Amino acid sequence: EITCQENLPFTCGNTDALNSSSFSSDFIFGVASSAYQIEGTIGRGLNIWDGFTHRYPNKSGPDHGNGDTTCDSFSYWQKDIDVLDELNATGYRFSIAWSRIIPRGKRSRGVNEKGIDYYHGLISGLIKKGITPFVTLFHWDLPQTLQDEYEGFLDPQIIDDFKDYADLCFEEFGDSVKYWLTINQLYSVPTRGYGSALDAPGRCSPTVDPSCYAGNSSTEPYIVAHHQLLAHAKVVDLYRKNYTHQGGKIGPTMITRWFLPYNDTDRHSIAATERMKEFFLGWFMGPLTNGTYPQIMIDTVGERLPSFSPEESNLVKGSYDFLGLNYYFTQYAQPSPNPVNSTNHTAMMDAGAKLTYINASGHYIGPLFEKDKADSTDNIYYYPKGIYSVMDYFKNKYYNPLIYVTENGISTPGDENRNQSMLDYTRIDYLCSHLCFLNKVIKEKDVNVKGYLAWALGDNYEFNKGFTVRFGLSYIDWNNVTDRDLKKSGQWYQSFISP
Ligand SMILES: *[C@@H]1O[C@H](CO)[C@@H](O[C@@H]2O[C@H](CO)[C@@H](O[C@@H]3O[C@H](CO[C@H]4O[C@H](CO)[C@@H](O)[C@H](O)[C@@H]4O)[C@@H](O)[C@H](O[C@H]4O[C@H](CO)[C@@H](O)[C@H](O)[C@@H]4O)[C@@H]3O[C@@H]3OC[C@@H](O)[C@H](O)[C@H]3O)[C@H](O)[C@H]2NC(C)=O)[C@H](O[C@@H]2O[C@@H](C)[C@@H](O)[C@@H](O)[C@@H]2O)[C@H]1NC(C)=O
Ligand SMILES: *[C@@H]1O[C@H](CO)[C@@H](O[C@@H]2O[C@H](CO)[C@@H](O[C@@H]3O[C@H](CO)[C@@H](O)[C@H](O)[C@@H]3O[C@@H]3OC[C@@H](O)[C@H](O)[C@H]3O)[C@H](O)[C@H]2NC(C)=O)[C@H](O[C@@H]2O[C@@H](C)[C@@H](O)[C@@H](O)[C@@H]2O)[C@H]1NC(C)=O
Ligand SMILES: *[C@@H]1O[C@H](CO)[C@@H](O[C@@H]2O[C@H](CO)[C@@H](O)[C@H](O)[C@H]2NC(C)=O)[C@H](O)[C@H]1NC(C)=O
Ligand SMILES: *[C@@H]1O[C@H](CO)[C@@H](O[C@@H]2O[C@H](CO)[C@@H](O)[C@H](O)[C@H]2NC(C)=O)[C@H](O)[C@H]1NC(C)=O
Ligand SMILES: O=S(=O)(O)O/N=C(/Cc1ccccc1)S[C@@H]1C[C@H](CO)[C@@H](O)[C@H](O)[C@H]1O
Ligand SMILES: CC(=O)N[C@@H]1[C@@H](O)[C@H](O)[C@@H](CO)O[C@H]1O
Ligand SMILES: *[C@@H]1O[C@H](CO)[C@@H](O)[C@H](O)[C@H]1NC(C)=O
Ligand SMILES: *[C@@H]1O[C@H](CO)[C@@H](O)[C@H](O)[C@H]1NC(C)=O
Ligand SMILES: *[C@@H]1O[C@H](CO)[C@@H](O)[C@H](O)[C@H]1NC(C)=O
Ligand SMILES: *[C@@H]1O[C@H](CO)[C@@H](O)[C@H](O)[C@H]1NC(C)=O
Ligand SMILES: *[C@@H]1O[C@H](CO)[C@@H](O)[C@H](O)[C@H]1NC(C)=O
Ligand SMILES: [Zn+2]
Repeated sequence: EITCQENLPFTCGNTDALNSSSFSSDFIFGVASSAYQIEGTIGRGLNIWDGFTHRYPNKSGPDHGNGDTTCDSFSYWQKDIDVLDELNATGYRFSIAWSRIIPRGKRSRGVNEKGIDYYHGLISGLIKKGITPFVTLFHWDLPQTLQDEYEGFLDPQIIDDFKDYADLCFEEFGDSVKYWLTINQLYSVPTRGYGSALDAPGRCSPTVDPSCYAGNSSTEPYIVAHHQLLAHAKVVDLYRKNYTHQGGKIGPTMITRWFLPYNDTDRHSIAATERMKEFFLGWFMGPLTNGTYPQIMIDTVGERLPSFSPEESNLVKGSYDFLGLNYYFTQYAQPSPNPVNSTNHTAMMDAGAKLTYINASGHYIGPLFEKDKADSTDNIYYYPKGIYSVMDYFKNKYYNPLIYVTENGISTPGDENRNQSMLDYTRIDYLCSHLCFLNKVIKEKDVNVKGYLAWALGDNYEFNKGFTVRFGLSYIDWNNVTDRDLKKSGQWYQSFISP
């Protein structure tokens, strides 16, 4: 019988108690990263994250930091492989920058051979060290030209352009890459990029944020989500029909969260909690497992929710060999009004729920995850059991899928000096507490999880936060980004992997 801790202090950092041997022999352990966050603009075209961070510096981060140079993995990709080698990692998730291999967006306009070579070298180097690549085709960095031509994912033209880009990737790298991720965190771009405008492209309704250049927070998130599903499905169909000879697997990446009732004895809070599961997870998992959106969304969103044609529904349903599940935290849910007529209405309000990290009785869900200096009441707290609950939910609600945890990590303040940043015991606690519960859910619920990739191989540009927070298991000096030194967490993970 496995027992896991939910509150501080944690003792899972002791590799004698918890290590890789606790998992199945073939279980993959590694770290993850994304192109915009680690490469730099050198050698590639411009994408919407370059556009967004430059047009709206205040939105790029409190420090106005962006991905211009960041950790310079373009030049130091070998250093990334060295970190993985040091960790004895068996997996590494990275993304291909669409702007690096097809700077002009549309494949017919030509490809960047040097960009293709960049990834060939990285992939070859990973395989030579016994590291299995998990490659994300689209980690939000859409070529700026496509956003300017037809507003990217807001238009159906994105489907064919994304398909042509994915085809190039399968053609060029598919002989070595056997695990593909289509779109990173399906829920994110529609809501943050077209709803709240916290992320690129930065579209929203005029009254939601006057800085948005255009948009409609009430309708656009649904249009974008719909196109993401169609684009994703078209790519999976292409992969399974034209690249089955490569013997690989492909799937979408879902940002997952668990939800608990703000008040567990209040039917309204309980209902809000179930609505959240449908609006947050079901929005994409419904189409992916059934070819239709959840009924609660159909009823609530009405005319603003696009419909799938029979052909599209068939294309989207079952469009995955596995699911890349990102998990960070859990929230309490309570009812909230949905003012559809208000000029400031957003798609996110449709769930009819308010989210918090503190319940009705004043209980904080778990240890501190992220401290918000602007407002103490806006701090994020984590919940280790959430990963158990999410995995259990996916197995029982979504037809026992093959799962790879594609992201799981925690940040530490950017204000900390080198020594403080290196002594990241809070990261060891976060990672081990989640790994404990992951091992527990695999054994108790028989969830088909076959890999775990911790977020951020090293410190990089963090979307919306610039360099004010660090997520890496390896430290990076911004005055000399060459080195990738394992922090205490990286050293612990090394021991966890090879006890
Ligand atoms: C997994 O996918 C399944 C489909 O492959 C889902 O089942 C479908 O669920 C649909 C509801 O979402 C359901 O469609 C409704 O059918 C009503 C009856 O239509 C028949 O009878 C009519 C007699 O007058 C006739 O005119 C029709 O031609 C049909 O013969 C219909 O009245 C409904 O329309 C109203 O409600 C919808 C909102 O749901 C409005 O959009 C619409 O304007 C109207 O107000 C509705 O029809 C749909 O209307 C919209 C239109 O775009 C669609 O084409 C049209 O179908 C449908 O019958 C079933 N299909 C099957 C095979 O059962 C399943 O949903 C779950 O299970 C169903 C039974 C139901 O309980 C849902 O609430 C559940 O979510 C999906 N499962 C999951 C997990 O999501
Ligand atoms: C988690 O949710 C539950 C269920 O909603 C909360 O319990 C409910 O708390 C209500 C008070 O906010 C209770 O209603 C009140 O009852 C007294 C006594 O009769 C009455 O004088 C009040 O006017 C009020 O009555 C309601 O008024 C509005 C009407 O629409 C409604 O029909 C009336 O009932 C309610 O009885 C109670 N439900 C039950 C079954 O216990 C719960 O609130 C916490 O516990 C209750 C018992 C009370 O001590 C609250 O002060 C306390 O916050 C809530 N838990 C938390 C931590 O918020
Ligand atoms: C976002 O787009 C929606 C849909 O075009 C707008 O909602 C429409 O608003 C008009 C004017 O009040 C109504 O006549 C329609 O019935 C609404 N459509 C539906 C079914 O919601 C909404 O106003 C737009 N929001 C902004 C701020 O531009
Ligand atoms: C807020 O969360 C706390 C912690 O989960 C809940 O307290 C637990 O409630 C159960 C059921 O009554 C008790 O058996 C446990 O002993 C409590 N644990 C603790 C640490 O107190 C509390 O019920 C939640 N509040 C609401 C309204 O949902
Ligand atoms: O559900 S969302 O659409 O908000 O996306 N969820 C994310 C999870 C999350 C939210 C807030 C803080 C930390 C993590 S978005 C989150 C943004 C992080 C900062 O750039 C980034 O490091 C991480 O890879 C990414 O998943
Ligand atoms: C208050 C503040 O400092 N933030 C402003 C914001 O109000 C403004 O809409 C935006 C224009 O792009 O520029 C930001 O710097
Ligand atoms: C790994 O953890 C297990 C408990 O799950 C323990 O029995 C074993 O001794 C540990 N391995 C090492 C080498 O410490
Ligand atoms: C790396 O892991 C393999 C497989 O568990 C093990 O045999 C090997 O000794 C490890 N190498 C190091 C130096 O940790
Ligand atoms: C597979 O490739 C062929 C040759 O380019 C193409 O004709 C066919 O449409 C492709 N199948 C798809 C789009 O899945
Ligand atoms: C506009 O939206 C904001 C954010 O949800 C909300 O706080 C405010 O009350 C709304 N104003 C109106 C029109 O009620
Ligand atoms: C930058 O760091 C590298 C690796 O530690 C080192 O070799 C080089 O001398 C440093 N350059 C500077 C800033 O002096
Ligand atoms: Zn710049």
